[PDB]
Amino acid sequence: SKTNPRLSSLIADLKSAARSSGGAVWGDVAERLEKPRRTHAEVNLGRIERYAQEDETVVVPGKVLGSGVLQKDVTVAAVDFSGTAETKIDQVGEAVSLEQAIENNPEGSHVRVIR
Amino acid sequence: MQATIYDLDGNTDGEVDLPDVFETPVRSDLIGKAVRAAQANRKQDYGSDEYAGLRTPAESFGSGRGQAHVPKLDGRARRVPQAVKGRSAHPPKTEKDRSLDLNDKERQLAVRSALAATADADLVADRGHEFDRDEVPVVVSDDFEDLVKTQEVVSLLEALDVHADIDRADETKIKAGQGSARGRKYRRPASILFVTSDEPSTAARNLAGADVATASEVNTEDLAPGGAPGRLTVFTESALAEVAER
Amino acid sequence: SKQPDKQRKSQRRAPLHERHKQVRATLSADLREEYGQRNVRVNAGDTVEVLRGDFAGEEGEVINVDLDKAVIHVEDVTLEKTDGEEVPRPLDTSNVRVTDLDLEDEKREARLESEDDSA
Amino acid sequence: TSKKKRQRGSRTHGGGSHKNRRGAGHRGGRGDAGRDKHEFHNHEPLGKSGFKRPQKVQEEAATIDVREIDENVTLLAADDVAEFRVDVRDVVEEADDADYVKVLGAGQVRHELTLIADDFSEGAREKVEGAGGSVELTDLGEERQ
RNA sequence: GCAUGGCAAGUCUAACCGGAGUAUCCGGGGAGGCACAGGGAAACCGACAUGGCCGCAGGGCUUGCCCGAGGGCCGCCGUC
RNA sequence: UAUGCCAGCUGGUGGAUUGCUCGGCUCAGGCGCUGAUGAAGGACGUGCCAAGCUGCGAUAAGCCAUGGGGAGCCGCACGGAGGCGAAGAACCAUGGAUUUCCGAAUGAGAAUCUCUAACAAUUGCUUCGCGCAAUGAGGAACCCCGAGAACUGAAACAUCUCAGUAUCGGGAGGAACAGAAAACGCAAUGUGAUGUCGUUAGUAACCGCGAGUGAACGCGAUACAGCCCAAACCGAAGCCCUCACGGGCAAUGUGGUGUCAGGGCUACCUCUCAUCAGCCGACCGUCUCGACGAAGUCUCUUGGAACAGAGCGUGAUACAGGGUGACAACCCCGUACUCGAGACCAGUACGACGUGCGGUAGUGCCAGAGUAGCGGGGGUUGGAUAUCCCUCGCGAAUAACGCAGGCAUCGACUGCGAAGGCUAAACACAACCUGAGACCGAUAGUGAACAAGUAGUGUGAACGAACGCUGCAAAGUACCCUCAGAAGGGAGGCGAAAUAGAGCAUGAAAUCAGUUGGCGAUCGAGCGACAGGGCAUACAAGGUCCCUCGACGAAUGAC
Ligand SMILES: [Cl-]
Ligand SMILES: [Cl-]
Ligand SMILES: [Cl-]
Ligand SMILES: [Mg+2]
Ligand SMILES: [Mg+2]
Ligand SMILES: [Mg+2]
Ligand SMILES: [Mg+2]
Ligand SMILES: [Mg+2]
Ligand SMILES: [Mg+2]
Ligand SMILES: [Mg+2]
Ligand SMILES: [Mg+2]
Ligand SMILES: [Mg+2]
Ligand SMILES: [Mg+2]
Ligand SMILES: [Mg+2]
Ligand code: NA
Ligand code: NA
Ligand code: NA
Ligand code: NA
Ligand code: NA
Ligand code: NA
Ligand code: NA
Ligand code: NA
Ligand code: NA
Ligand code: NA
Ligand code: NA
Ligand code: NA
Ligand code: NA
Ligand code: NA
Ligand code: NA
Ligand code: NA
Ligand code: NA
Ligand SMILES: [Sr+2]
Ligand SMILES: [Sr+2]
Ligand SMILES: [Sr+2]
Ligand SMILES: [Sr+2]
Ligand SMILES: [Sr+2]
Ligand SMILES: [Sr+2]
Ligand SMILES: [Sr+2]
Ligand SMILES: [Sr+2]
Ligand SMILES: [Sr+2]
Ligand SMILES: [Sr+2]
Ligand SMILES: [Sr+2]
Ligand SMILES: [Sr+2]
Ligand SMILES: [Sr+2]
Ligand SMILES: [Sr+2]
Ligand SMILES: [Sr+2]
Ligand SMILES: [Sr+2]
Ligand SMILES: [Sr+2]
Ligand SMILES: [Sr+2]
Repeated sequence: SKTNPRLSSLIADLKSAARSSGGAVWGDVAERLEKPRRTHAEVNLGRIERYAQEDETVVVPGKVLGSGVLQKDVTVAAVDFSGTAETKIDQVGEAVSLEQAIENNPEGSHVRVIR
Repeated sequence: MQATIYDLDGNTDGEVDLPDVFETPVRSDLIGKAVRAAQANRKQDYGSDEYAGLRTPAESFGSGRGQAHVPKLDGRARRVPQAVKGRSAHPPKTEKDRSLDLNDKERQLAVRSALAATADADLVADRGHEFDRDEVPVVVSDDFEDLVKTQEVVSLLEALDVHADIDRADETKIKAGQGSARGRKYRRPASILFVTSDEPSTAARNLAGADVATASEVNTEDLAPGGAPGRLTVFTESALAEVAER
Repeated sequence: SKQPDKQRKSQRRAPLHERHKQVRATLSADLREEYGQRNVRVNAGDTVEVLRGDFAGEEGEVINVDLDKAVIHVEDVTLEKTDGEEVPRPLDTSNVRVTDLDLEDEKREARLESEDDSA
Repeated sequence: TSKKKRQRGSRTHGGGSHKNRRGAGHRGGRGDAGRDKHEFHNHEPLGKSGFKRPQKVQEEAATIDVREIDENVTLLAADDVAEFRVDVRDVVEEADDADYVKVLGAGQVRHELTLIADDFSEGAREKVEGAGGSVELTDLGEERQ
């Protein structure tokens, strides 16, 4: 019973890709977004910096926040980013929406889930 | 994108950049919340007299006369809720907070979202508005503000293939129910919203279902009456630009 | 005000000098032109034509104007009682139209002809 | 549909026997009644403890960890860039309604810093110096002896 | 507590002020609250932006082997 | 088949339901004192006919003036008779006249009346005479000063709580009260009268340290405003009444000076725009009231009626709301725009008149006593050693002094001058006015939409209901028959409708009369559910059902 029409479409699209492409993450991420908001990911940059690696798309089944320092050149894909988060990330790498990520990689390969 | 500007004759007269806000993703849930809050906030506190039914020394006779232990006075039952003329058990209360809070950010996002729904012809038509135009919203030269006669605004609207919506709002409904006994006998479709910049259009305001506003304070209800996004709007050159920074 | 109860109330309880406005009727095309008004207060001298009831179409002289009940009696606009007698059927002025004025009073005529004021 | 909206027809509205929901007896007394007898469970124990010094003899220090400072060096461009030199007092919020500014040593210091504050913790120095940095005690900070 | 929604190392304004379409609403107002460090009666002192091993989901590969967020068991740090 | 059971039909009874709203309820804004010049309230009168209500007062539903208003009128209340109005009535606004008796009630007395000139009583002034004046009582609450419970909570109960609440006594106003530091004490090189609002905070503090009780400084706001005496130094230079004459007050001190930016005095500098007093006197804004005010009453059809449907047309700075025989911007009132008046803001702001700010040096001249402070006993408070107050007792200094900064003493430091006084604005309430509503809609909402604090109950304090709806128009039923009959009935007349004919829109159930179907005087009781038969059934809104045979044919399964 989500209220946000966008989050609702993201979830549908996330299932379409998982069911049609060679992806298990998208459907996986879709299941987590269906869960209650309080369980969704709330991650600061300090965590991405510690477990992410270049050329491996970071996937956050939630929202990315601006605390800490990110240096690695990574493409972070999240449901949403705070203003500061999307700023810091774009400096040393790139911030992308799950909607974009799903389009540039329906198979959902070479990707690491972070929360 | 770009928006076509029109002169009082209804002829194209250049064009301008449609500001970025009109690109804000449409959020009907946020808009609904904002409208719900403005509507609640103007409701008046009410409630029954707190001593209603309590002005009586009525007492129960207790056991003995084969009667239910109900407070009585002059052989009449009183005070208690099951008694005719007795107090109301859980009536409307004046102390109740009938207002709804709304974070400024969340509210502002709703305005922007409502503004954006205004630029989507399909939505505007889904909302119900009648018109034979493709581009929306309708942008007009600031000279629109200098207009005075209502009919002169009619001519412009007809020249803009947008007057059909006023024909739609030219039907009042006599509501079912007792609202009538309280001064709410009629209701009518919402038509065109005119957003000017200096003062609301006195010339357009009396149009059936028409609403007038100023870019600096046009609100969610203006853009989405009833919380339904996509109102057929007509901005003013300057209004369009001033609205960009809301 | 906007509340129906107050509106009807202010109308039913209006003092006598404010009831004249409750006996006003629209003027014919000529008269409107002649005095620059759309309507006037029906006097017991005027001639009027019925435009709505069961007597729509008939014209006649106003024989009486009752401010208390805000109604008028027009010659020949009557009902036949059981005994056979003929009595007037009261009319609401908003269903009537003045086609000839009784200006036997300087003040009324003066009032009618003035511009800043209407009769 | 809410739970409330489903109670009509139930008679007891979830209370169990209709003899249950009456006065305060159903709660074992009003408010914190019985906190030492029938309802002693999970209650703070009875008794006095310690004391309080007068509020106007109490000092409220404004603290900050090197971690916060260090992570925002570049962003704090509006603050000295030497061989960075930062006066913590110009960084800490609530540093007005406080008697002094103290730098704490939580986290790392990946830069060489010259910090100015009314006081530092042992670990605050060790780290700041360890990264080729210095620590400068303010005039007010001259209250250590 | 929970479900939903905004914003996020921040978040929210309260009274109240200006505007206006004048109880709605648009703008302003961060006083102050809670969160961002704890421990100790107090004086007072003041912490893991990760060091080890397991391992779910997921990802990778040459299809058992790697990487393994969250989680689990430890270390270690602040203070009494 | 009697008595009778079940269901329905026609007609009652009843007043549910639906629809309607002249009354409520609540919120918001404005406004706000009355009275011996006899109020508020009550009594009794007052009309052509007049019981109730409303009004009024022996000039009695009214008298006079000015302005508005207008051809009608004689209240609620639609009668009969009669009258008034162009000599401009009615009606409305403002002002005036009249205004019985009781009532604070005041010459004395009294259940609204009586007896023989009256501020009764208490005061001030005093011409010592009631000569001039004051007080008294009322008001919805709000406000200030006093008196002050218990039920209750603590699961008992005593401190504590409920609560300084309920209730009582006294008193003011339109608002009260407070208020220009012997303050604060983010301790400072800092703030700077007082309310109030938000917060500080359920923090500090209290407490069978239980239950519970509970601030402040500060900060953000609102609104802002600061002054006057006593004394020193002067010493009649003064005040009050009276037109005047004149009188009274006043050396036990009127008046000048002065008031912590301390003052005074002596000697000087400079200067006043401070303050205080008086004069003048708004803009704007808000509230209310008022004037003006656009455009269809066109065609056809239906209808008793067009405000309906279809067709044609129009205004809009006016498409709020209401009325009008049905859904009305354009028929009527209004509504937008514009304009006018009153009230409040406010005798305020501004302006102007006068006064004269401030500074140096010297001077132990002045600066509020049962006080400050301490002790005994009480209450109260968050006030804990450190709240505020009452009571008994004791009791100081004199600015070179004194008080405060949350235990006491002493020093230091910082703050501040008590024991005299005044003070606008910002805030409380809702009687009164206006506006408003996701409030109620006649067993609701006020107790009260109606005769409502009515009828009625009680010796009294006090208690206290119920009652809304004919119709478009009264056209509110003529004539005739019947009858003891203005009854009722019959026939008849009106209207779209009398199954709209008077508690007269609709008209449920319980239930009653008549009657239809089914059952019924040899038979048994949770009144039915499910099956299956009888009998009964206008249409509409359901259209299926039966028998031969054949096809299919699960579990089961023969003669
Ligand atoms: Cl994190
Ligand atoms: Cl402490
Ligand atoms: Cl301060
Ligand atoms: Mg009631
Ligand atoms: Mg209904
Ligand atoms: Mg004229
Ligand atoms: Mg007497
Ligand atoms: Mg007890
Ligand atoms: Mg007490
Ligand atoms: Mg106990
Ligand atoms: Mg208390
Ligand atoms: Mg304090
Ligand atoms: Mg009632
Ligand atoms: Mg009836
Ligand atoms: Na009562
Ligand atoms: Na409320
Ligand atoms: Na119960
Ligand atoms: Na803040
Ligand atoms: Na008033
Ligand atoms: Na009478
Ligand atoms: Na009088
Ligand atoms: Na007197
Ligand atoms: Na005397
Ligand atoms: Na108890
Ligand atoms: Na007991
Ligand atoms: Na106690
Ligand atoms: Na401060
Ligand atoms: Na009419
Ligand atoms: Na004492
Ligand atoms: Na002090
Ligand atoms: Na009733
Ligand atoms: Sr007994
Ligand atoms: Sr009348
Ligand atoms: Sr009448
Ligand atoms: Sr329960
Ligand atoms: Sr009870
Ligand atoms: Sr309990
Ligand atoms: Sr115990
Ligand atoms: Sr702050
Ligand atoms: Sr905010
Ligand atoms: Sr871990
Ligand atoms: Sr001030
Ligand atoms: Sr003094
Ligand atoms: Sr001390
Ligand atoms: Sr009744
Ligand atoms: Sr009431
Ligand atoms: Sr008795
Ligand atoms: Sr008949
Ligand atoms: Sr077979």
